[PDB]
Amino acid sequence: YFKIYSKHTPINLVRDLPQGFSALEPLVDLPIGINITRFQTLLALHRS
Amino acid sequence: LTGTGVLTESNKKFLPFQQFGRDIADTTDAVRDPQTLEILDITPCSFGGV
Ligand SMILES: *[C@@H]1O[C@H](CO)[C@@H](O)[C@H](O)[C@H]1NC(C)=O
Repeated sequence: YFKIYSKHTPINLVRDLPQGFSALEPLVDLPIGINITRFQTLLALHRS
Repeated sequence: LTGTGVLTESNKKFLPFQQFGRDIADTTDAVRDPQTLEILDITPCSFGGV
């Protein structure tokens, strides 16, 4: 199972992680049953 | 989940992912029934010494 937990927190701070407490509610459980050792993030490019 | 008790309306704000509630003794304290998705409170039936 791939368990994903999430929480949206409206902030107004500039640079660092805001200091506080906020529990993360689960979104979905994914019956992948696969091997995972690495991960990579997906971004978007801006073209003018 | 098998058990015995009185099923009443509950005012406990279950979050959407939450299914059932548990007490200290690990017995079920509340339940979300299928086909209605509404939150039911479970209270044990009356008992005591005679
Ligand atoms: C059947 O159960 C689903 C939950 O799995 C619920 O969303 C749906 O409303 C139920 N349908 C009826 C007719 O009770």
